[PDB]
Parts: sequence; C-alpha cells; structure tokens
Amino acid sequence: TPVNFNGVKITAGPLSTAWTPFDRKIVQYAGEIYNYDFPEYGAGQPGAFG
Amino acid sequence: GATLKGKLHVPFLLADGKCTVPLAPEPMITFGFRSVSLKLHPKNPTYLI
Repeated sequence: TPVNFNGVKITAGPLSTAWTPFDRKIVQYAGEIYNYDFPEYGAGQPGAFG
Repeated sequence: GATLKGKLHVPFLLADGKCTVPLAPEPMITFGFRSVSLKLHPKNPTYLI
C-alpha cells in the first residue's frame, strides 16, 4: 500500500522484525489483555478459566 | 460463718447430637504408573488426610 502527496510517493516496507507481544491465544478482561493458554471451546474443565 | 445453703443445677449442658457439615467439591483424580494426581478446589479450608 503506498501513499501519494503532492507528487511524492511514500511506501512503508515490511518491518525488519515480525515480533508481536500477543501469543497465539489471549484473553481480554476489564480493558486489559492477558497471554493465557485457555482451553478451546467445549474442553473447559471445572475450577479454571472456561 | 458457714454459708453453704444448697445446690442448684446448671442448665444447657453439652449434649450429643447430629450437626450438618459441608462436603467440599469432589476431587478430580488422574492416574499414572504408581501415581495418583488429585486436583482439589476447596470452598472452605479443608483437610486432606
């Protein structure tokens, strides 16, 4: 995706590092994010998240 | 002088009976070779013996 102003084209190429703080699966609560390996749907166990 | 004039009984003594006591939510048990791993979720401070 480019951008064009007043003749000049600017293109932000891919980042040199694809790191992301969020793991594969996360939890949102009270406006805050959590790296939590929650059980998939239907596999939740008693006494824990899900 | 001598003042002991009689005896009089004390009521509401300890007596035997049945009292309702709670049951903690059953353990979740998993098995392994010569091993038993039980997960416990107390509702109140509960003894494991």
